[PDB]
Amino acid sequence: VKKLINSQISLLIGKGLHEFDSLRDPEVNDFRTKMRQFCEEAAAHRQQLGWVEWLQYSFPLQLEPNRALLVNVKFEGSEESFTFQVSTKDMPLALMACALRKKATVFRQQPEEYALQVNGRHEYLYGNYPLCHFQYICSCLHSGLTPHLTMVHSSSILAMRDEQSNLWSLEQPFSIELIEGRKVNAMKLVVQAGLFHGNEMLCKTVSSSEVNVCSEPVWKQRLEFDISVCDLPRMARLCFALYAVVDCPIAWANLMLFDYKDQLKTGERCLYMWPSVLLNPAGTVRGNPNTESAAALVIYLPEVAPVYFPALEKILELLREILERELYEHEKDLVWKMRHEVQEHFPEALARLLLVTKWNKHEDVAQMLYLLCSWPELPVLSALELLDFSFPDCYVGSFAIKSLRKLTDDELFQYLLQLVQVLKYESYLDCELTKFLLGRALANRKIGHFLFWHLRSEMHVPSVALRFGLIMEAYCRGSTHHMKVLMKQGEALSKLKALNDFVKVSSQKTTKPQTKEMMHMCMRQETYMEALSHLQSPLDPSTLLEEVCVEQCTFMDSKMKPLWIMYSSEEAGSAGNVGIIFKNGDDLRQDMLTLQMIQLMDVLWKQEGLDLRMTPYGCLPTGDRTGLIEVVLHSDTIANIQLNKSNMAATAAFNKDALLNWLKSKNPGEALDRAIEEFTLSCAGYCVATYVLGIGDRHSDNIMIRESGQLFHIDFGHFLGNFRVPFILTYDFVHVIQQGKTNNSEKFERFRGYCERAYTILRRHGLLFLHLFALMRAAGLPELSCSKDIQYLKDSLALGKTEEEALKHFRVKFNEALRESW
Ligand SMILES: COC1=C/C(=N\c2nc3ccccc3nc2NS(=O)(=O)c2ccc(F)cc2)CC(OC)=C1
Repeated sequence: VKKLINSQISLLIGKGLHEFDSLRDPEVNDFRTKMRQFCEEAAAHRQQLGWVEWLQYSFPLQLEPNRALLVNVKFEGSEESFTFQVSTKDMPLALMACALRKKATVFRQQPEEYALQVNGRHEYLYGNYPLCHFQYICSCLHSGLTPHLTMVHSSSILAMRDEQSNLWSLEQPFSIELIEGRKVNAMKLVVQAGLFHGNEMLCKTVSSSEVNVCSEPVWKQRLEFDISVCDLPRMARLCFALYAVVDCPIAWANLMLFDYKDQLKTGERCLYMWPSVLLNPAGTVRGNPNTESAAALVIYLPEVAPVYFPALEKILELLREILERELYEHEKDLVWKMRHEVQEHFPEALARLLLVTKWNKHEDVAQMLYLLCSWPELPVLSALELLDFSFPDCYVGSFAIKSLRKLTDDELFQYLLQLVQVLKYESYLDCELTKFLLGRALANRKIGHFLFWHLRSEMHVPSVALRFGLIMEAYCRGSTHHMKVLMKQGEALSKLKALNDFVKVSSQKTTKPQTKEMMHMCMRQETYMEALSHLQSPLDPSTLLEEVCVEQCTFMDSKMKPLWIMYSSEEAGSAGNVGIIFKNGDDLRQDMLTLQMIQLMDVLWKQEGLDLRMTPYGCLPTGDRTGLIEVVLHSDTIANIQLNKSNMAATAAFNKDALLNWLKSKNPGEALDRAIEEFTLSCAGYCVATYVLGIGDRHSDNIMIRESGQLFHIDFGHFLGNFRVPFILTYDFVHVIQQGKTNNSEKFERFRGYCERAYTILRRHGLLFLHLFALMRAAGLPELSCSKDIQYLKDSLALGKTEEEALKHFRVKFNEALRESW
């Protein structure tokens, strides 16, 4: 059985576990055994949770960031069901009491024994919360729908739980011998090498002497650094770049000077180099796995006597306000001098102090750490800053995780993407961030779900395959059942890929009707009906994808011919009618990021009582240029609606009227006002989000409207100004906001206020976006490469200005956009 599980893990994670063994690598081996044990413990803990606690693990609550309503309720084993009138303010427990009193009378005769499942979803309603605090009840009110719930007894939830079981001494200056190489180029070669702690150089960057492009080159050269060996900080990083000149970059390579056991390295190393875009401190500290093709530098770390980094026990032994809100050498001096007073009275300025400390002076680092040990825990916002690559010190990292542990699961979920990217910055395999993410992922199945996908979607990237592979393994060891659930997802994805490859070939040889029919026959094969049906959605583990409706599946006409897959579920009723789009050929990372930031905006807006009626739909890369999009049904593109076809409801005298005619036909009589309001609010949200994020190439083909009137965006190929984007007001949106009237400053100006509120709220959290994007610089998203991309956010949010000036500035941009409206 152990063999079976091992083989399933290899299939799931996209790397055979034998590849870990073949490395004959102590660190890998220690991570696997340590992490296996940690994960296994978490599962044992889990197998004995109370039933409500188990629910908490498996179906975490979906909550929003008097008035009456109708609800339908039924019990697990029977078809019979009752419709109740309840108040949005009622607890689930009250509703459950009605359900039982109804059962008792019909069936001729304890609420706390039950949870309420949402029909045909992995979603539950429990806790002391009024019904409308639950996302699902709230959603039902806006969409108009009746909530349909099922009474699930504790012995049934427990039956589910059961089925799911498993030193200071050395004053001589640091130096290395550069022996030889083996590589390809056109001219002379030079090796440049610098020592880094994060971004900062610990001293100047020394060079080789020009040697001809010959060989297989040979140097055998001491390179002596302008720094003492005793001063090398724990996280010292030695970086190499090899290039050509008579500037032509060839390759780069980095390593930590101390191994994972705190021991300084000696003697000879062979460094398999990574091909170039000279010095790359933020690049990984593990060699290029393609040893056959990779250029290889061989160096020699000289024996300085085994020597270890001193224990913390040995470390611990060894106008200020006016600036503190980039700083000159003297200003830096006042900060270091007043470090205790910073700890005592400004513990939130920890990062500014950490940047000013001299990381190339062992004494100063001792004192800095000493303060860090007694430092009070910081708010999450501050912790998110300390995870930036500027803070490579693992006591700082340890501190930041410590300050992060107080994240809620919802918060942790909100930032999961960024924390995963920060994994790429880590100097070693076993680290606090890994243990933290794995622990929280095993304590919450939703977190586990997305941690897995964020990792799985990057397995094709050699610089991260080993790390990400090992983490997924560890997870699997901690949840066997969930491993099987994920395989099912991976089997579905694998089928879609073959199906999509067919569609691409077929679409070049035949007419769309014929390709569609052939897609359908292919889908109707047993292997395909089996693989594509009865899974959890990778977009949302609480969405069940039951029976694929082949007849409604199809594909779109865009280059990659993405697949449109429809699903249905008897047990979920209408709500189990859901769509996913499969796309293979495009990078979805950028779209995922943009959608997460828009969803964050919506969370922040709603926290100040502003609901802009946003559509935060799923988008999830799953593999190499592969991922999924959640279909928002009952929507169409502006372009399609503006085709202004005859013989339809929406037929207008003037094209400017098409959009509003369409809304009218989907919203008869009195419902039109609300649709127009829905459209106005969402328009404001998306105009602000696109403006702040620098999303250009917005046009009628990538903007969609729902039948409710809500407006949303698809296909973000470009953000942060990369193809300074103006604020955008389109005439046809303006026409709709103005209820079809030429002049309507009452409606238009309400709209302006929506934008202004939405924008001013985001500025108050500007720092949160800045820290989040800072962390994403680790993703290697092509439009999120350097500082000038972050600057785009500094400028769009005008964080330098007071709220008076920023609102003045925003007002001009807005007015400028209105003038551009014809
Ligand atoms: C999110 O909900 C929907 C998405 C839909 N399509 C697409 N969503 C995307 C979201 C993010 C990134 C790319 C998306 N592409 C969608 N469709 S598409 O690939 O055919 C397309 C690509 C480029 C375009 F300008 C327009 C559509 C369609 C739809 O109903 C028709 C609902």
